[PDB]
Amino acid sequence: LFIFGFCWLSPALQDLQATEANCTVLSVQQIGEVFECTFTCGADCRGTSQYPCVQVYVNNSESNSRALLHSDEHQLLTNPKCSYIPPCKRENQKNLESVMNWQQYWKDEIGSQPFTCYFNQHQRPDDVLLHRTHDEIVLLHCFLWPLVTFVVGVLIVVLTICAKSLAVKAEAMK
Amino acid sequence: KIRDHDLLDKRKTVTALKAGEDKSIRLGLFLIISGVVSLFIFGFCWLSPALQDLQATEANCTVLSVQQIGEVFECTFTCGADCRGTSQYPCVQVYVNNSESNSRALLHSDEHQLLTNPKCSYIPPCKRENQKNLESVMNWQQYWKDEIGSQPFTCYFNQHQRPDDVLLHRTHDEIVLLHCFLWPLVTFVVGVLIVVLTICAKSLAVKAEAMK
Amino acid sequence: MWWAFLASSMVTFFGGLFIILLWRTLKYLWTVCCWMTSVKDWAGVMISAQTLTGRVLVVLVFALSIGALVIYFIDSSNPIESCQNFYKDFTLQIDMAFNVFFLLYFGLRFIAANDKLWFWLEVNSVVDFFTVPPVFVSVYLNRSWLGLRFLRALRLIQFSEILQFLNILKTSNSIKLVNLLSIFISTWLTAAGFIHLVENSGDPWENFQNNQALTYWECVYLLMVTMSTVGYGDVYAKTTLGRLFMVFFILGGLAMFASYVPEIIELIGNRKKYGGSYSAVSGRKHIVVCGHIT
Amino acid sequence: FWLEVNSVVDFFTVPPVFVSVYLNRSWLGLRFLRALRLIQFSEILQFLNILKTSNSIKLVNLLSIFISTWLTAAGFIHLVENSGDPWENFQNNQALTYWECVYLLMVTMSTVGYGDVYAKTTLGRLFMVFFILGGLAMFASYVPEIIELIGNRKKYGGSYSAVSGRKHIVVCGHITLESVSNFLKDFLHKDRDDVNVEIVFLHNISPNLELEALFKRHFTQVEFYQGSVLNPHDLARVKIESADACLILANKYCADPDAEDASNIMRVISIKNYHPKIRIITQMLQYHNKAHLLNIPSWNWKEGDDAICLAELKLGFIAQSCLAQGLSTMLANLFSMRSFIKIEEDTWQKYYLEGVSNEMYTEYLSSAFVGLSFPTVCELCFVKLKLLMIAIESRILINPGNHLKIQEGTLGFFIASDAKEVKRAFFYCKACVKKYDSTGMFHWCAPKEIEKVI
Ligand SMILES: CC(C)CCC[C@@H](C)[C@H]1CC[C@H]2[C@@H]3CC=C4C[C@@H](O)CC[C@]4(C)[C@H]3CC[C@]12C
Ligand SMILES: CC(C)CCC[C@@H](C)[C@H]1CC[C@H]2[C@@H]3CC=C4C[C@@H](O)CC[C@]4(C)[C@H]3CC[C@]12C
Ligand SMILES: [K+]
Ligand SMILES: [K+]
Repeated sequence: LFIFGFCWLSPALQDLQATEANCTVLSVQQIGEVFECTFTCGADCRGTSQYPCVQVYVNNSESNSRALLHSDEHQLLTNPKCSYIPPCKRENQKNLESVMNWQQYWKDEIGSQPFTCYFNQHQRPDDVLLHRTHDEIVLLHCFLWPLVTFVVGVLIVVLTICAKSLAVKAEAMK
Repeated sequence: KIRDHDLLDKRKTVTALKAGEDKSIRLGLFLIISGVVSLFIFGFCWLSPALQDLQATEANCTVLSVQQIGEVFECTFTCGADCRGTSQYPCVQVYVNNSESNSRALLHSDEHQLLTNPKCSYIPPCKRENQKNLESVMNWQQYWKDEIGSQPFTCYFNQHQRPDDVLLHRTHDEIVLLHCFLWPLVTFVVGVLIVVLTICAKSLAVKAEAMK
Repeated sequence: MWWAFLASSMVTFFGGLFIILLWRTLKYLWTVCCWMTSVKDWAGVMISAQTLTGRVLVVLVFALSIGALVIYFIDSSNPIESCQNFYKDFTLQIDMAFNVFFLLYFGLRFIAANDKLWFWLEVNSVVDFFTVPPVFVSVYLNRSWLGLRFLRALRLIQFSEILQFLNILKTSNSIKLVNLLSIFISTWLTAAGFIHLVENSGDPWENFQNNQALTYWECVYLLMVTMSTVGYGDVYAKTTLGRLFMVFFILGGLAMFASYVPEIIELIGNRKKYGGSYSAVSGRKHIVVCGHIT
Repeated sequence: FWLEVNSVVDFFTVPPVFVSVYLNRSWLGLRFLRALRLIQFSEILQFLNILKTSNSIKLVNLLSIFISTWLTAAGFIHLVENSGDPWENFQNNQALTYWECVYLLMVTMSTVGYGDVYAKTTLGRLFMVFFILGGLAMFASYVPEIIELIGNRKKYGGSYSAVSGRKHIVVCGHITLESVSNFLKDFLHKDRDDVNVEIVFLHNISPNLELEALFKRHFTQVEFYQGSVLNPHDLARVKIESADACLILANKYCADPDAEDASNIMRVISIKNYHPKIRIITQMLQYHNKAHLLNIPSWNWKEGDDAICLAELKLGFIAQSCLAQGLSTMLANLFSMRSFIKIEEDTWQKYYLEGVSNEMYTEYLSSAFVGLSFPTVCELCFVKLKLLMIAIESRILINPGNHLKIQEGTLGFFIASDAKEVKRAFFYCKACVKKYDSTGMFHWCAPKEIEKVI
């Protein structure tokens, strides 16, 4: 518990600190710059292909400021200038279509239907997230398995001292 | 069984000073030595880089030309937490004719900016969109483009190193003369004072005890 | 200068030393120019040691020292944001609640130990001067200065006494092992604090541009992999001050182990001294054989 | 002289400096060999008399050799590693500074070796393989100095600063964790005055196991020294010219009692030779040997010098008890300093622990008693004051008859509770055929023959 405390709480505070809002699309664009991505072949191919950068801007419902949308903080950290990254594939065509297909889902729903999104002014006013980075494994596993380990330990000590103290009292009953 | 055991009786005063006299003298010597050693370290540690700024001269140069180079240099922009993402900026070159060397040289904000790009006379604070970098170069370029050659101005230079680069600012503030010759010296002075003061009290104590 | 955080500790230490020196000088020289000290002192040894009366203050001092350490591990885990953090919640307040208690406990001991010069130069006195003053500066700016708060680890040396008051460490041989073991983990955690402090905040000569982004747990690891003589070099000190300290800690570490290598008298020679209790199993009976046995 | 190392170290620095002025440029060649002559640091600390100790100068030599060789070898690595190899036309430079060479060589010979900085030049590697072999051969050579550092640095004792305005005694002869114990418990007793004179001890063989703990238990008033009482040199450092007395102790558990007390006489001779006027208190195992002390011309018992004969008192107390039992335990309680103790119980020892509190003292009696008979004075001492009087000096007169009258300036001997009470006796003023030996002291008869008495 002492280890899993300051080991888990330090990153978990950063997701926990991020707020929630109900933002709306502001614009959608093609940037031109063809970013490199790595595609695997099932066994150790370090080969690469490329994808077109799309930017989807939202106006945030609480901050009322222009910000780019990002799937998750992983996607944000790996490319802060593009609002999506496709699953990278061999031919340029498959990457292009995998961006177009995601772009279409925003291009037919510009500004209609405001939607739930995540944000953190403490870190940055101009990036917005569609999802949280940590699932509920922290509250469910950090406060559980070391606690269960401690509880089983306490029970085995108490139970054994019960049997130890009772044994002499039972032997004296004759 | 074990009677009243013993009795609680004790009357002592460490004489007057013994362990306190030894510790305070030792501490004074430690402060003396660590003062001298800290000056000895901060000497050739600080003087080696400080001589390079000190050796650089001053002059009153004038603009010779201003240009756009075309090459879009990469820069890193942070997002407030660990973004290693990059954007790009257009290179501007501002030439000056130096008032003493009468030679064509590029201007540079500080030696940091010079070392990070020796072909461009400014680096913008790097930002996300290409537009913000471009405007942040234009805005600095404008301030020279409206003041070409008029109003000669103070600038820094070093022929020993290079005839063709000129600096708008010094690389070291006056922390060296103000902190190198100060804190180890103060440390030594406090050490000397504590030794002298303690030896005064030590020598006086026996002379006061003999007065009866 | 550094907002005078360090100066508050350094001035209150040397100022008290000069006060005692001047007072002890003039209290003699005025002869040449022409009470609570026990009734509270006794509480400062009877409520805390010897007769074990009331509740061991040493036990609270020990627990709060560890509490301050845990707060230092938490504060040093954060990336030193400074402008805004959750410290407005308990983190800072609870440290202040331990520091007031330490100030009062220092207040009790100041009147007790007769010659105040020798008391001022006690290591547990020095360890309080290097933590209490900068905490009361910290409330002005509302920001946690990570300075010499790791010196709280320098007082878990007192772990033997509390195990000796609970009568767990009753054996005269085994308390030496707990002293030697406590000195090693205390010096290891302390020296890792100095490396963190000096290596994370870069050198003056480079205008502090010379930072290496290191965490306290990597300093605990680095110092362990170094003094074991393994030295992988996947993490190591880059700052010119950090290297200077590392050359001191390699010499100091090997001098320390050469000093304590002669304790085989405790560990191999005397830990093997079995026999001194004989639990009496009731309901059985026994004989005693003695005299000459081979 | 040409092949002296300090000559070689001058040839490798002076000539190139006079070349350097022609080109006006500083050749960084063998100027680091100046570090090879700070070996002479011991001599100057030995001329300032700071390093006076014969053991400690070895430590300063060994320490100086290490920092001198470390700074020198780092100079060679700097020189060879910074200026690249000939084979690559000197293109093979690694940009290294002297302080990184001092660091590299330290991280290397400690066997840590991070490898964040290391030698790239093929000459530099060659030198590093030499310095690793040389370093470990050097440490294997000097690993046998534990004789200096562990064995002899612990040889404490050889000065004894003399604190003026106090006075002290010197205890010597035979000292052990039991022999000093019965002495120290009574000498440092709480029920005497602030007579803080105990500050010294002196015998050749070093203290052992809990004797050092017993000294540390009385850290302020013991101050032991190693040194032998037969050397006038050792006596001089112990400041025995200033001492108030010299207490000599002897082991009653000896294998030959008539050898020890004879040996112990010349301890008295050695002391009296160095200084004649000092008080000697000593203990003798046999009786006959007590005569020898009178031969020493500067032994005068009228000034206080005396010999406690163990056989004489031991058999004396026993002999006395054959007239009245318990008189041995009576007298043996009058000399040990002892507190009064309260017992609430009615056990026998409640009354006994009142009795044991009684020590014996002496004091000049008041002028108000002069011209009275002894019994008249002794009544007044016990009825008016609360002191019992045993004897008066008339040369040690015990329980004098009524026909004896007290004169001025006589001592009385008293058995009373605490030294502070006896002063009442001084301040008191109104208020309200051959049959014997040659001296007749003992019975005598003509010598028998042993066959007549078996
Ligand atoms: C002999 C040794 C201690 C020399 C002094 C080294 C340490 C104690 C001093 C010297 C320079 C100081 C640092 C210089 C400035 C900064 C930057 C600031 O944002 C955090 C504190 C920090 C990092 C200081 C902490 C204390 C410091 C590191
Ligand atoms: C057995 C060993 C000593 C072989 C000789 C190595 C040393 C002593 C010799 C051999 C080659 C020499 C170097 C070759 C040329 C240069 C370049 C010059 O700009 C500085 C001196 C320097 C760097 C020389 C210094 C001395 C030198 C390094
Ligand atoms: K190694
Ligand atoms: K290694």
